[PDB]
Amino acid sequence: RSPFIASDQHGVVYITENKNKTVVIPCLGSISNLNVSLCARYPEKRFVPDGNRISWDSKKGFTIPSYMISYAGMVFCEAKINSYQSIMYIVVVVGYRIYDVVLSPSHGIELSVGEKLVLNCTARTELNVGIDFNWEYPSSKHQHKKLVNRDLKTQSGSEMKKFLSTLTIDGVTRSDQGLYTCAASSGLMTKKNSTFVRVHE
Amino acid sequence: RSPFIASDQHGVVYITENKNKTVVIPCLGSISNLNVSLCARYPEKRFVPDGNRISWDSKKGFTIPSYMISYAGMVFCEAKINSYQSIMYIVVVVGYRIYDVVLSPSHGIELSVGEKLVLNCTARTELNVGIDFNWEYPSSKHQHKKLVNRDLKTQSGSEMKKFLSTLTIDGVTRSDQGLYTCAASSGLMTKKNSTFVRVHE
Amino acid sequence: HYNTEILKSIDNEWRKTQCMPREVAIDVGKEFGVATNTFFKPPCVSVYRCGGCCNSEGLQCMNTSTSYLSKTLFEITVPLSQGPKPVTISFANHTSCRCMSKL
Amino acid sequence: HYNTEILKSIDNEWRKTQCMPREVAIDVGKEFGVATNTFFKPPCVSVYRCGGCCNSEGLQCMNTSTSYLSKTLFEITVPLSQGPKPVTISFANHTSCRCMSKL
Ligand SMILES: *[C@H]1O[C@H](CO)[C@@H](O)[C@H](O)[C@H]1NC(C)=O
Ligand SMILES: *[C@H]1O[C@H](CO)[C@@H](O)[C@H](O)[C@H]1NC(C)=O
Ligand SMILES: [Hg+2]
Ligand SMILES: [Hg+2]
Repeated sequence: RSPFIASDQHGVVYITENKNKTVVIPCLGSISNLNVSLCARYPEKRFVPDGNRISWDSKKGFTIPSYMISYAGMVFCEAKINSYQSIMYIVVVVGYRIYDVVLSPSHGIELSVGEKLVLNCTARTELNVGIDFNWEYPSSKHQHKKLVNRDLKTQSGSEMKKFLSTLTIDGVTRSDQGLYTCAASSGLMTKKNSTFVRVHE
Repeated sequence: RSPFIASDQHGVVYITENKNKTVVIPCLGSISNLNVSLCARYPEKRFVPDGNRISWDSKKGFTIPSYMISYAGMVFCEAKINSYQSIMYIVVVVGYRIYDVVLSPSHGIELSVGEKLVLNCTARTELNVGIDFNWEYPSSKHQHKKLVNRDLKTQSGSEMKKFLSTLTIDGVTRSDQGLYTCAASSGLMTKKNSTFVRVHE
Repeated sequence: HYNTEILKSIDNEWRKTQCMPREVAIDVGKEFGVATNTFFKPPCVSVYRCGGCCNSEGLQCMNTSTSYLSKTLFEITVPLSQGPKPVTISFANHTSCRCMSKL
Repeated sequence: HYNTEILKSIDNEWRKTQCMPREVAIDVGKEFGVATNTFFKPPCVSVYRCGGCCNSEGLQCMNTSTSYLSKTLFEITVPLSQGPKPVTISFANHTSCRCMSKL
């Protein structure tokens, strides 16, 4: 039916951090002698090969410096003989950096049996980042545990995102005494931080 | 030209606090035998006499319980023989109540020459209220005085408006020692409050 | 007279600013208030919410009837192990508004 | 297939939610940020401001060109000694928007 041949009816494109700064849309063509452009939206923008930098190879698909399509919700290559087009590829801009993981309180947690423990883990990251938290604590034997994950607003407008995970134990016991390690995970990158919670009479 | 005869090309209507709860739009007519209705907007609402309560007298104009037109931006009466209308009357809903006028600090202001004096006057009022502040202080002889009036947000959503006036003298002197009286004025109603500012070495 | 010029514009102003349903963008992950590790593509949905101004403080713009709408969005989660998954979310759509008393 | 049904709606969603000029009501006495004793009739004005969503955080919806508009409103002051007085105020009107980098 179509010159373009690429699994699903829609594909995915990820703008990870440069270089190359160039992203590849796999618009693999059935023919070689085709004048292909890259259509991005919204708003509508058309991008035309300027060898060498922007280019379409019939074996590699379209290649564009990713800053030009980062704004976009979705892209697709368009070839015309007299107008065919590829499948829609969703643009996902993906951050990965975590600046710092900080616990609160940071140091010297002294508690007595029955007291409330409240750990605040906070991860600060670059933009286009989401985080999954994974905690590690002495009593993986479940006893009155509670975990709440929140979005705090950096803005400010700074250039960052700030995330909060909050551990809670209502009646600490001596089994719960030990190392508490909160892990923050963004894309692939992962940063850990820990404090010692001491429990005695 | 027109059956309606009423100064300017637009009139004003004030919804002050009830009773009667009824407001009068002076749609004085040239004739008696006219079927007049009250058009209010926005949105469009038409109101028709239901004697006795809603009524139009050729000598008094239109009379409506003011809750029915309180929502409105503007009103006008409309009479038809085969459609004439009156002039536009702007609807102004007007509050008057001040709940309390409180100063901060409230009591025992002790200062030494050179110190900064900061008086915070706060008026809390019902809705549809605006306030003008007028202060009274020992040194009407002008010396480094500053007055800033602000809107603080009751909401909350309560059922009120909260207003702040802030007096400031940078280098208090012994002439400035005395009674400070902040007056809050809303429509006609006016409430005053005072504190004594003491200045010594 | 020139007074008609001012009157024309001011009546028009009241009309355009009244309490009525208005097309707005809604941040999805904020209404649903999802998560630290959850992204939506698209980030928003076009839906009608009540806006405008009431002439008397003590009346605020509120909807009097609401439809609901199921829109389909691709949900992305991190760490990305998938896979944008087509999920549906049900968004409120206001069909009528009125300046109703506050309390 | 049914995938076209989902695709159709989602492209349409991106289109309706893009960074573009949008008619909004502006509280006058808040932009001008007037006073404790100053009321405006009408309370608002209809003007176009940039709204919508950017697909990448780090781009926000900002206007790239602005017209200004003089509207006439009756200003009321208290204690009412007048007299609604016809005053004019100059409001910004956005004519183009773009998702531009934050810093
Ligand atoms: C960017 O890096 C890729 C590595 O796969 C390489 O093939 C490409 O030629 C590079 N671009 C330039 C301009 O060297
Ligand atoms: C409301 O009070 C006015 C006083 O001017 C009076 O003329 C009118 O009749 C009153 N309404 C009723 C229902 O008594
Ligand atoms: Hg295109
Ligand atoms: Hg009417």
